[PDB]
Amino acid sequence: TIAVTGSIATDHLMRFPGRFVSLSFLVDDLVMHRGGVAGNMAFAIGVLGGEVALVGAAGADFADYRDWLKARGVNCDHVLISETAHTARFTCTTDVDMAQIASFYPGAMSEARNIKLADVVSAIGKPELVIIGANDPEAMFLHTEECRKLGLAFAADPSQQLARLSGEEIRRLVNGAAYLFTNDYEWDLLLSKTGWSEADVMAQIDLRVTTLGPKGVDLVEPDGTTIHVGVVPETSQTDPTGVGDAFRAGFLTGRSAGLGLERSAQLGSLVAVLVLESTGTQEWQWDYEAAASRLAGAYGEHAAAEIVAVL
Amino acid sequence: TIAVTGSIATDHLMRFPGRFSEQVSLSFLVDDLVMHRGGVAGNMAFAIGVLGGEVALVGAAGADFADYRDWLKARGVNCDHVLISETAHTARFTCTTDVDMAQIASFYPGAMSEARNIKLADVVSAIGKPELVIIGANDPEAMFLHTEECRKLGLAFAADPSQQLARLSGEEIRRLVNGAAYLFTNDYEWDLLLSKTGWSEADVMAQIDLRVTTLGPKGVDLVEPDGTTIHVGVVPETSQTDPTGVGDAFRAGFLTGRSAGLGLERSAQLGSLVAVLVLESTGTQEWQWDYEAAASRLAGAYGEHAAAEIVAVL
Ligand SMILES: NC(=O)c1cn([C@@H]2O[C@H](CO)[C@@H](O)[C@H]2O)c2ncnc(N)c12
Ligand SMILES: NC(=O)c1cn([C@@H]2O[C@H](CO)[C@@H](O)[C@H]2O)c2ncnc(N)c12
Ligand code: NA
Ligand code: NA
Repeated sequence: TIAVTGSIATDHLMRFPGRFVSLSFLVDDLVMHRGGVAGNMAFAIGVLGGEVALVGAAGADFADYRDWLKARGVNCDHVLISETAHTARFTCTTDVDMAQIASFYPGAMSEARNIKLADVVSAIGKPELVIIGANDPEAMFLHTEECRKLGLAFAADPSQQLARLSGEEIRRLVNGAAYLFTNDYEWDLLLSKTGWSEADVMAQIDLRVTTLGPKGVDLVEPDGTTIHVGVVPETSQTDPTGVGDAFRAGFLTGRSAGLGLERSAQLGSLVAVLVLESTGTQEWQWDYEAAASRLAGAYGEHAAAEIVAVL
Repeated sequence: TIAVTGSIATDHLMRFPGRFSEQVSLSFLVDDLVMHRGGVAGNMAFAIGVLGGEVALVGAAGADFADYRDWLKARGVNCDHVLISETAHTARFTCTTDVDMAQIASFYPGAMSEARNIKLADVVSAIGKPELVIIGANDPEAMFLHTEECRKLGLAFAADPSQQLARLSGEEIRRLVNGAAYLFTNDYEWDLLLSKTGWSEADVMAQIDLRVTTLGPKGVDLVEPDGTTIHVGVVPETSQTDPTGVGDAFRAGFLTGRSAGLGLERSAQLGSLVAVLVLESTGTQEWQWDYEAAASRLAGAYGEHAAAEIVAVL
């Protein structure tokens, strides 16, 4: 079972038909969707048939979201429901170039620091992997300390909170990680803020995964072995929100089904492009045949057959 | 009766405890998020009603408007002529304000776009000819059609395009100005209006009865076509919090003063008071009217005579 920690949110997503003080953008689309990094990854892992538990804090409004997730197989037992605060809110405007200007209001997310992974362990067993996703900062640290304490394997996934964290806090999130997930800009920011070199980082983790936007993804091992996977090319780009989360979910679902690194990253790339081609982060659909087809088109029929075999 | 046309909205207002000046992929971690009644026509109707004026709100909202409607009617606002869309939701304004009161916002029109289906002749028939029609930021075609109708039916109007000025072409702007009893803008909007229209300052003043140009912390200018200029400094703030709706508040206070028979300077002084009260609250309609506090801050800024004269007509 994969335990996903991180934000649970409502995403308010708008489209500006232009290209990015007193800035006002006239937007021509406004939709509200289920969101949060842990929401998104738990949803995708559940849709692809993995065993997954969502671990984070939401508000009393979470009931409908809860049903949505449970219908896809997500265990939400260990979602903390705040007595007073509302579920976090992400407000984002995306332009023609897929550039984005956003605000994030934590709300109930800040109470995630009150969750003890020991309860989840006691309730479902030791997880195969804990994803330490963008969350209340103290929660991210405490979750990581607990994984180290209880000997749980974890993925450091501090994407959107990296800008908000100090160098020392980042360094405390990385050591011992089975995986480090970031995008290339975040990778450079992590090196800068931590002062670590590339080699210093790779000495502390089992694998670095660096997404590269349209240039795909690198999976880098501490001995320098590098797998580069190009994207599943898009046909109808619409909103980039949640593409990183989808990639991580697909990749980790593939790993949990026993696929190798390259095959797992190819599955991740497929889920990523499906989210890119949807507005909300959890609005994509899983279609076995469409999946087989686009995997084959990008990566070859053998790769596609192997991937769809484990789903 | 003052007829207020323009946007009706829900405002989603957030505070960034930083500076946008310091900043493709911008994310602001905000420490406040509140949802409030909004839209320029909503805001000006609300303020005019709170100050005791006769006012009708004329614009388009969604089926969710019922609570808002009650809110406005309890303050004296006639909402009979709000058009409720069968399908669209009330417009949504989403705004993040930084420490310096700078702002980054998105506006989703929704039902606002149906305002072009409103005919001021119906409102005239139902309440009589308005004393003044405020042509506030709205669906662009609605702004044009409302202005054409005011000219047709001989209604006195205020050109108040503010936030839509950036979205309108020069020709559309020129069509909104001619014949206006008032032109309201801020100083940046005034420069943009001259640029996009190509008009000179004199070309504009030849077509309107009065220019009102707000200047942020530098107060407001009221300029007549013969160059007569009244400068009114602000009521100085004590607790700056969110600038949303400060312009609407000033316009409401000023026009309520004019409707109560005050002169230009006294009306602008009342406007300045309502403006600072909104500056000092988060939502645009969250301010409170306190007779004594009003008298006091008017006197502090403008002198005891001005304050007594203003509070007399309220
Ligand atoms: N841009 C931000 O600051 C954030 C956006 N999200 C979520 O990240 C998801 C996309 O990965 C969206 O569904 C959002 O809810 C966040 N989650 C946690 N912390 C944050 N600072 C953000
Ligand atoms: N920034 C924008 O583009 C707009 C903001 N508002 C409203 O303007 C009010 C403040 O004057 C707020 O209550 C908003 O609902 C608007 N109303 C009409 N048109 C617009 N383009 C805007
Ligand atoms: Na998306
Ligand atoms: Na305000």
